[PDB]
Amino acid sequence: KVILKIKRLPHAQDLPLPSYATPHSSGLDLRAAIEKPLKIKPFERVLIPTGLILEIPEGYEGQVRPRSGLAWKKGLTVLNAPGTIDADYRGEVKVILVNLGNEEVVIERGERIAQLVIAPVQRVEVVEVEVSQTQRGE
Amino acid sequence: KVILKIKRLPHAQDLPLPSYATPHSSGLDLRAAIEKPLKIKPFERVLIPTGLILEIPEGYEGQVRPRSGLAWKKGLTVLNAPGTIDADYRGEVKVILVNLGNEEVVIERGERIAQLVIAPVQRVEVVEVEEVSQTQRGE
Amino acid sequence: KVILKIKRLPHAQDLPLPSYATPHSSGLDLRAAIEKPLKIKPFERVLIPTGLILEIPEGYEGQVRPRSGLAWKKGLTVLNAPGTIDADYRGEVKVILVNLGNEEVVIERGERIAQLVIAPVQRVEVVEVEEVSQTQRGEG
Ligand SMILES: O=c1ccn([C@H]2C[C@H](O)[C@@H](COP(=O)(O)O)O2)c(=O)[nH]1
Ligand SMILES: O=c1ccn([C@H]2C[C@H](O)[C@@H](COP(=O)(O)O)O2)c(=O)[nH]1
Ligand SMILES: O=c1ccn([C@H]2C[C@H](O)[C@@H](COP(=O)(O)O)O2)c(=O)[nH]1
Ligand SMILES: [Mg+2]
Ligand SMILES: [Mg+2]
Repeated sequence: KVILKIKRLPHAQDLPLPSYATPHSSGLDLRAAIEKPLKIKPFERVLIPTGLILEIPEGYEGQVRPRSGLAWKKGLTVLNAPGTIDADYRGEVKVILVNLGNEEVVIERGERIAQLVIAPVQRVEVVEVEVSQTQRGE
Repeated sequence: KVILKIKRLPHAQDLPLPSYATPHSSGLDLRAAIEKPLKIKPFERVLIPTGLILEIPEGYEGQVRPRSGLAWKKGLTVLNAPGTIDADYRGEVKVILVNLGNEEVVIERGERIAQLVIAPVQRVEVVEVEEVSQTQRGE
Repeated sequence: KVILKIKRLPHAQDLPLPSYATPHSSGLDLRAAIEKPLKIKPFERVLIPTGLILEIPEGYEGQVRPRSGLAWKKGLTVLNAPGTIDADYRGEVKVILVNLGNEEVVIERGERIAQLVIAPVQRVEVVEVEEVSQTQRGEG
């Protein structure tokens, strides 16, 4: 099985480890490692720190995906979804939440704001050609 | 060879089954299983039912992705894209469309509003460490 | 061995070929093969040509993913992210940008606007059933 090393920064010690809700969940939940609650006005973005520093193994990546509950109930989503967490990233993972609703939103301390999904990547060799004909065409 | 079991709810029994458009398309067509045409004002979001209950096989997941056509022509996109459909999900798959254009948009009966891509997802074993490896890109 | 084949058009012959910024980078750089800068009005979308024509291997696909820096510093993103590039696509790949910030953005010619990630896609056979297996998650 693939192992995922996670190191909890000072502002993520009291919060629980990212875990799977169900034995067939696709991703681990990400929490807002914030001090005081955060107020997100409509139509602007906010950089929320998670307090996690991960070692994603070779051949795999991390994807910061939105939470379906926060998206429908409050109009909140991850701006750059799917956030590409490269396997060689050693800094603090951060989530860019943006409010596409027309009404104020508040994110509390330790609230699940996104989900990190670990998936295999295919690194391709790039060659320039001068392509095959298909039925889909252009 | 992998199979996908789909149960069509009564409001999706008349609509056609999800099918790959081309012999090498990546996703299935997701249709709005609604009776009346839906109007989405600018900056509005709607939860549209598909009438579909999926049996995504173990080791694979479902991703609700936006349509390139509706995105450019009208500004419609999936709010939680890529919408994660877990393998053990037995509920009715729903789609959250948001109108990020400047005009009102109408979603008609059984209209292609998203695409569902089946892709392999990797279950990992979470392990907490006190130090990570120093690496090229750094922070 | 996996191989991605790219045919470049005249308006994208001077840009560097899409490559990985780091040996462990997930996605290739996608650049705007345009002429003049782009007047990105807030809350407006645009269709940018890259000048690339790809031949993705069967069972694989390409994904247009937003850049993190452009999303935080200027509020730009790919509207249809992730942009599904089908394996049988033989046309020019285009990127749909959109401004979600409160300032106008200027897009330079050849500037990195998104990343292209190659990932394996699984073809599946749609067999309609009258019952799905019971799980612990249940009907969510
Ligand atoms: O939502 C996100 C997306 C990317 N990241 C990380 C993952 C990568 O190491 C960098 C991307 O830096 P770049 O200059 O865009 O290649 O940011 C993040 O922390 N949160
Ligand atoms: O756009 C979406 C995203 C998720 N779902 C389904 C698939 C997931 O297993 C359930 C539960 O979502 P959750 O991430 O646990 O809030 O919702 C959906 O029907 N449509
Ligand atoms: O962001 C994107 C998404 C799709 N495309 C292209 C490549 C895909 O094979 C086609 C899909 O177009 P469609 O008419 O939705 O099937 O569009 C693109 O150039 N940029
Ligand atoms: Mg098109
Ligand atoms: Mg950065």
